[PDB]
Amino acid sequence: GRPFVEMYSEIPEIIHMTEGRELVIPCRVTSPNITVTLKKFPLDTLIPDGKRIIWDSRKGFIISNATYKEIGLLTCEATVNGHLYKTNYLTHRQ
Amino acid sequence: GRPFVEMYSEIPEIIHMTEGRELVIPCRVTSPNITVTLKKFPLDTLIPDGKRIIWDSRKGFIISNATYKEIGLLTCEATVNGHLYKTNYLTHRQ
Amino acid sequence: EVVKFMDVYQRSYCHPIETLVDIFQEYPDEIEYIFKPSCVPLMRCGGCCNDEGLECVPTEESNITMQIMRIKPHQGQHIGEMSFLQHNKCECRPK
Amino acid sequence: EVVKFMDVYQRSYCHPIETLVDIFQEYPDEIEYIFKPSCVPLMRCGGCCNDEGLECVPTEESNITMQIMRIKPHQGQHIGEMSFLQHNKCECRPK
Repeated sequence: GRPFVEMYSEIPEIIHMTEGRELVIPCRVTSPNITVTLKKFPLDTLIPDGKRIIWDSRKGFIISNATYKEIGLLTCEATVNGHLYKTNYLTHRQ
Repeated sequence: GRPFVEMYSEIPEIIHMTEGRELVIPCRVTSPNITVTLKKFPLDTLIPDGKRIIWDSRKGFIISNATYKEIGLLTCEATVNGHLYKTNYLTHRQ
Repeated sequence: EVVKFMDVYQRSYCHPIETLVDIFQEYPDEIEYIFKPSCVPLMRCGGCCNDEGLECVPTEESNITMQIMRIKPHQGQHIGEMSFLQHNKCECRPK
Repeated sequence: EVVKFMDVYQRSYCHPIETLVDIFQEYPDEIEYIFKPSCVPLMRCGGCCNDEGLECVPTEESNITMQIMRIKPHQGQHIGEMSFLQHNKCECRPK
């Protein structure tokens, strides 16, 4: 079954954020070993580096000091059992 | 052989005109029986009615009282021996 | 190594072309809302008439409804259905 | 048929879109000429950033040369080759 706790596939779910402050993409998964990818639309992949961007299967993605490059439609993807899932969020500054 | 006296395929030849006054599309042919068609970019076909629009294998098309629906890229087309030929004219109202 | 006049001409000539229109200008009344996206893709008349006396305008229209999100500050964010104006036929006419 | 939010959003988002640009704006120097066509089709950044602080701008450019007809008042008219600016990549940035 579904790897993501809350799944927003049609309408992204809003996420108010603040430039310079932390931002959290709520795509938490049902298990610690589920591999999740973070994509920015149009075309970009956010790479957790352990610092500015951090993964936490229980929270989601944690971006410290959210820049302009993160205001937008962000999508989390996880493939469980040959199946691809994705939840979308739309960050709205201010 | 070629039905056109003056052959303008690449660059349309200009034809200064005057709205309301007469306009003549100089696409004269080498025979009085050759059947020529006049079209206006991009969706139009000018039909000679014997009145406002008149055909004359020796002059070309004669439009009396040229409206705005004639300012543009006009083209004469004729098919001779399974071959379609065309000359383009560009009407420029000063 | 250059675009042929004819191409340049037929491609530029007045016709219905996809335009990205700002939702506000269309609905300059709901300024208490913030839309997402702030602009939408609509077919609109565009191109040149190549004669200053003429202007490219619509001769045939229709509406299109799109799912737009409105964010009323410090409050809900719901998906509303919006209708927009589209140009199906364009024509060069005297200004 | 309603256009789903996702489509509207992706389709409207800041990207290079074909725009029909008036030649005079590009060359506001040759006002002694009359061009044909008067406007040309160019790839330009367009669309929304959906954030008043951001603006959609080009992050990669290139030129394109086309055959434009210039008519000199009363004294003939020739086919000149004009170079125009095109936007290859657009990006939402802070104004």
